Amino acid sequence: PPQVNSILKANEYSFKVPEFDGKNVSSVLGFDSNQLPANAPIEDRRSAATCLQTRGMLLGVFDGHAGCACSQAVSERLFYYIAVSLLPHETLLEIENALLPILQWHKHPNDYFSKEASKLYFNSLRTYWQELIDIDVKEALINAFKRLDNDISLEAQVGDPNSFLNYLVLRVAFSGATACVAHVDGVDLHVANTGDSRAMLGVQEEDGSWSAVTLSNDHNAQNEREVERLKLEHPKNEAKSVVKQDRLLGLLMPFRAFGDVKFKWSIDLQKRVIEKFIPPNYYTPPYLTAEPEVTYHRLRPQDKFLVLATDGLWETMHRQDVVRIVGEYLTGMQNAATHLIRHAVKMLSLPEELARMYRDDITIIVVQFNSHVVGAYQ
Ligand SMILES: [Mn+2]
Ligand SMILES: [Mn+2]
Repeated sequence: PPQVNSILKANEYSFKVPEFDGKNVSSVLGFDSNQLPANAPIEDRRSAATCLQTRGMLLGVFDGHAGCACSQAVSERLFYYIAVSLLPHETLLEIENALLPILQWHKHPNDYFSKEASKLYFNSLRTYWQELIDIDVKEALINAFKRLDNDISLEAQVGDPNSFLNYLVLRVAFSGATACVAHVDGVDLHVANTGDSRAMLGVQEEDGSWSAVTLSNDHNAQNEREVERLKLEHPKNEAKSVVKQDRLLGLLMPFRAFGDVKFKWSIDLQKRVIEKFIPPNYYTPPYLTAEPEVTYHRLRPQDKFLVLATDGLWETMHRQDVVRIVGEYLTGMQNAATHLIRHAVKMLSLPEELARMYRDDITIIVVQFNSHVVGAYQ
């Protein structure tokens, strides 16, 4: 390069699930992830963690808008809500007393946790697990998303003594974030999706060709069921106004998300909290949820990898090109997501604050499955 590899690869991570007793024993071999920014501070986020008290692995991509406070928040909190929602009763009790390790994060050095907000965050989680004390995975993911998005709403209202923290809850509730998350326990894949990010299964066909299977539907204006669902959630007189110019109330591209309290709160609460300023065409809120659509897939020996990615990838390529490219990469004919980012974008359309003229933030996780272990459950 004149230095192109240095950039593509600046953020590229990749994790191997450790061998036990000399053998690859998991249905997951490992994953690769990378990000390429188009925005100042990048607005996408990526996360990956292993449940320590329950078996599964969590992976996630989050596409922030109107700042990165909310993608940052959910990129670090959501997995704890999901994890704690999977804990059996007896285990919850343990923790309330004590302390037991919950998640092992697989993060690149550029990913980070919020130092200053840690106490507050633990407190809401704790509050949450206390109430759970007083197990369907699908129904866990759902309540976890909802509960996170709701706590985000409460924390914005409650504010904080610390002027900086008080500011943070607000910046978090007023910016928004998509969320597309995989949970894998053995042969059981669940994909919880909220927004226009996307999980895609790469299937190798018996002739060795590559096929793409969708595990999520983009929650936007192309999505019929979604436009139908928005209308049904409001009086008939709104059917014309709910979605316009392909946007939620003429504004938001993604039709589901965290934060974005502007599209959820009553006008009077937006006013009282105003201590941003503008509401939409806005009669019967809330208009927007963080509640995810959840898909289950039982893994097969054909099922070779899962690509989770924000729309910066997807707007660029056909689903089939993504799965083919990764398909060929993994199979001989480095990091799969660096590769996809390279095709997505010899050619130096990169430099400067004119990038988001030509591209979005791109964040990609490629999980690779262990066909022998998966096939061993067949
Ligand atoms: Mn974004
Ligand atoms: Mn995007």
